[PDB]
Amino acid sequence: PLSNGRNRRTRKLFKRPFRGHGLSNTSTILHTYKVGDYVTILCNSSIQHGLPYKAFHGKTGRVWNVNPHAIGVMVNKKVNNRIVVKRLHISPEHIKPSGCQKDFLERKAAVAAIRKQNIQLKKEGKPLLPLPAKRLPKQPRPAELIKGADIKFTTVAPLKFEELY
Amino acid sequence: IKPKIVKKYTGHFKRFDSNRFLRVKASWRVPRGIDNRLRRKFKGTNLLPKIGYGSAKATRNMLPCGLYKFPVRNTTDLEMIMMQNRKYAAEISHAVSAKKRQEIIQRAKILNIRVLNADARIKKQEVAQ
Amino acid sequence: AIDLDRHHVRKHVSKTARGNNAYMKLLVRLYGFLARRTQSKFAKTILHRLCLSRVNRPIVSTSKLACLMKKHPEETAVCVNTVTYDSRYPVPKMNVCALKFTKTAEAAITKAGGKCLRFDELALKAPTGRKTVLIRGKRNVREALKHFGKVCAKKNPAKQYKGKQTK
Amino acid sequence: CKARCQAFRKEVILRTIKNHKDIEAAKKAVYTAKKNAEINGDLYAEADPKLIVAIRIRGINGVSPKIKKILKLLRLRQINNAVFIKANASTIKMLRLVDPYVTYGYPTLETVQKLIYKRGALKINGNRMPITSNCMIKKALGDKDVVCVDDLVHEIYTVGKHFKEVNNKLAPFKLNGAKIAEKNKKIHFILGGGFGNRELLINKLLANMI
Amino acid sequence: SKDKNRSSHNQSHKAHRNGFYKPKKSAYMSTKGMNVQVLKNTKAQRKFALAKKLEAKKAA
Amino acid sequence: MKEYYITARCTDKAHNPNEIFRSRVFAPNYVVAKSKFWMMLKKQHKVKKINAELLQCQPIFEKNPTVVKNYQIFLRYVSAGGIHNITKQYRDVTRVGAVRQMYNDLASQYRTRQDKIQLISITTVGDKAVKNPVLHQFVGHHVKFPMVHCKPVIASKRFNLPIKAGKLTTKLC
RNA sequence: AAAAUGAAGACAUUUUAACGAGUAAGGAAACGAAAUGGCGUAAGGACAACAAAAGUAGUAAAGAUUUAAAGUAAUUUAGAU
RNA sequence: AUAAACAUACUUUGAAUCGGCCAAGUCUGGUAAGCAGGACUGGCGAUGCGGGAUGAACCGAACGUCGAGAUAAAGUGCCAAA
RNA sequence: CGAGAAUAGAAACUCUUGAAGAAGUAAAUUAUCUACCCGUCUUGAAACACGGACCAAGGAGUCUAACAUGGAUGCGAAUGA
Repeated sequence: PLSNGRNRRTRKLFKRPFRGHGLSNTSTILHTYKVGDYVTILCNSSIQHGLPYKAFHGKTGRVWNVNPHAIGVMVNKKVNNRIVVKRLHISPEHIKPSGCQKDFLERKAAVAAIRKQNIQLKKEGKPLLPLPAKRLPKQPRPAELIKGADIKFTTVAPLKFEELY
Repeated sequence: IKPKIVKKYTGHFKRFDSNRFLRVKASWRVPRGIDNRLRRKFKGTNLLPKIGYGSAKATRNMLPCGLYKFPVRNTTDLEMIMMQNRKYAAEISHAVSAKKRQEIIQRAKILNIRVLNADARIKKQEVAQ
Repeated sequence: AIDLDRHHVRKHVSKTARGNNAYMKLLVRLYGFLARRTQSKFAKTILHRLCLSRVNRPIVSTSKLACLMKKHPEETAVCVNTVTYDSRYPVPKMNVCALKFTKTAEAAITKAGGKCLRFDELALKAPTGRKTVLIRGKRNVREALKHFGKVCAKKNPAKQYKGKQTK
Repeated sequence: CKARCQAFRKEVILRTIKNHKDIEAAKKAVYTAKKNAEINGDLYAEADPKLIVAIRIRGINGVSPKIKKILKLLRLRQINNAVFIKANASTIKMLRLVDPYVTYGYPTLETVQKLIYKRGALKINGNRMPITSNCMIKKALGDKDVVCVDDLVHEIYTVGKHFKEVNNKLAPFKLNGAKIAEKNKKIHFILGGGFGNRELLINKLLANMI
Repeated sequence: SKDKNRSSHNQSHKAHRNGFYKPKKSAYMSTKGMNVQVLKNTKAQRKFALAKKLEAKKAA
Repeated sequence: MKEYYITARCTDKAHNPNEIFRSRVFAPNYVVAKSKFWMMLKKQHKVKKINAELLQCQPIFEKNPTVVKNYQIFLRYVSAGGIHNITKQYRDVTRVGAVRQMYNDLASQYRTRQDKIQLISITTVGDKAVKNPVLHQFVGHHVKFPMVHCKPVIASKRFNLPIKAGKLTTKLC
């Protein structure tokens, strides 16, 4: 049975990382957040003012508004049988640049590079390059040959039981 | 031409506990008891009316003679099934007198319509005749 | 048995003219045959709207017909509902096909030089729909919609059914 | 009038030759490669299977909520129901989670043919209609370049480009009852049970079930 | 007469019958409590474009 | 019970793709043989099926299933107390035939089910290396015994009447 | 559920496909392709032999006891006393 | 990747209900309890059928009326089909 | 050898029983299998939980007034009077 305090059960959640006490980075306050970016709420206990609620720790959200000292973050919250939109204003000391779309962002660059070449080839007459192939799960491996000149054999059999004492 | 009239259950659906108690009649009533043996479909007593027992639509409400039933109260009632003498059959009502029954019977033979009460409310032509 | 998401219940779409109106049942039969044979989305749309309930068939005034057909002069507005008269603004010349015209609405359209057609006339002239503008009235202007919800709500409160000592 | 029926019949004949040529040529190449590895003293690794056939073994009562969803995504909604499943790192893990309720393996071409010919059906206008004509197959899968039943079989067996659209059209086959296991269906097939991956031994169970 | 205090039994099953109602797209597009200067810039431009568009409609 | 020859290789960072793991596994079918083979690799070389390719899983048959040989199965099984290494001698004409005898003997004398026994190796011993007291009496060339108390043999179930007429006798056989 | 037909046939139309356990509880009437289908008791307003004598009835009403028939059932129908 | 058009999103009005119990490759108090109380799931309640002789929960499997066939759990000396 | 295709090819039958009662249906009996007392509160009753000896007749969500939703109806910046 717990109490209904605001920061209950934060002996390990709100503890600082091992050898990670003191001041934070400088890039934390220098990072430029823009509306539409993806951020991660990470309550920094070293800054007790404006500390977000413990339920949003680790949640990924979208920046919806930028204010002179605080960054607006919009995350999804789960309620009895529905989902509601939570709008928060969080100082940069508690948010972090999310890397959720890191894989997606490089695929857009790969396609945009190919598409930029297809406008350098069609008008000049050269055949146009195709778009990169789509991602697929690990497919069944095909048949192949294994050379018998650089191969070696090791037999496998159950091991005789040897005591550890 | 006459099809095979098939009935999926030829018995009667008797009310539960009607055999044991006389205040409980035999007309069917679905048991709504929270602990009723029949309504929970126990082995041995799981016989309840269902729509699945219904007979074939082609051969429904059809008498064993192969025709349907069409009650008549006078001679003019027979004129409504003269075109369908091979599909219907006259059934004189239970209140029609003996004098009127002969007129219906005589006309039905003229119009080639079968009568299911052909020997009903007849006179005493069984003894001394 | 078989593991299903849900069991088959009746689909909640009306497919006939509600009530015993012998004339509305005829329009459903007329447009049920037109939609089936011609296979035109217009006849299907009219057939679908003819089977909506009265509360879902809101009225359209002559003011809304006038503004909707201002840039559509050689057209024929088609609205499956009663057409009422707006006494505050003038009625131009226009041909309107509708289920019913109010006495003051029909006089205003006729005097202005327009034509008041019923739905069996439109099916004779433009069955598939060729010079028609589909029009339906507003549904959210009902007084009942004000009181739907909880008035204690912080965002969109209801409208507090009046009663004993309502201040 | 109906001079196109003969023309349609010929196209089925021509396509059937192409389908059989593709399967036989691919089968022949494996045999030739295997011999040359034996002659040269090399080692040959057969290609991993691509097509998986799965059958629902357990009932519908007492299933975990996550396991219950996977069996719906594989269309194994009834006991004694068979479907074809593409083999990849996604569906292989999906089948492992639902292992106690399914048995699956790699089918042969004869197994695929008999399942479709005898138990096959299609979803047309939301109706589970059995296969009775090639015109019924041409109408359903005309845009997917499948006009004959032997084109339907070839796409399923070789896992063609349009496998997903073709496979989704087929309704899950309703199979009969057969001796599921040696001990019981409460253990893995490796232990002598009924469920799990049977590899190429699923054909023996399917034979008694089709 | 003691009773059972609380149980979560059959509560996730109840919640997934009519499942988690996601918010509509209109919920993410709200602009209440935004930056004051950013709001002023948007209102200033929207009034400039509206006046120009309404003037052209008035001329014809 | 059948014997299989299984080979595989591991293709990842930890293992070079030039080491071939061979085996001789006794399994009821070939699906179980691979299952036994993979667990041997997983518990001994950290090789998992998701990072390995099978090469050859071929059945192995007896060259001369007409010559009587004395076998010597070295095995380890798990009891209530701990794990033990046992050596058992069997007389049979096939390698797979002797293994089924070992499984049936282990499950009766030691009450040990099949999922406790691991077969390390099986070889063939001479006529004097047999140490089983019962089996040592049947290895000689001059062995004879009068098989007595024989139940009379029925040709087939066709003649197996439930009630018979006349007295019943055994046979000096 | 979807296709086809549709002023009147009839069985509440034809075809195809899937489906059919159940306490508390819900599914008022009407709605031609009908937004569940029906049985029973009494009373009120009409209809009931279409050629001007127009439902049954002293050639035996209602009721009662039984014998059979129709309906999955609620119940209905007819014979005999 | 897979599945999904009688899909999806709902709107309005409203009934009943908030005494629960059981299992466990789970936990806390207790010597322990067919004791008391919890996390996740599946069941009985609301549920018949085949098996465990008999059993609310166990195993198989959930039910319109039937005909024929392979099956499930589990059985094949007699009661008792093999 | 021969798929496509073109030309010619072809199926109308027996025996038994029945107004001396066929097929089916009903009642009574016998035989195998099968079947715990209904209603109720309860987590759980066939219960050593309560009401019930038997039968007939009577017997319990009705009326008035205010509000709201909803299905059919009339009129419509009017509607009712």
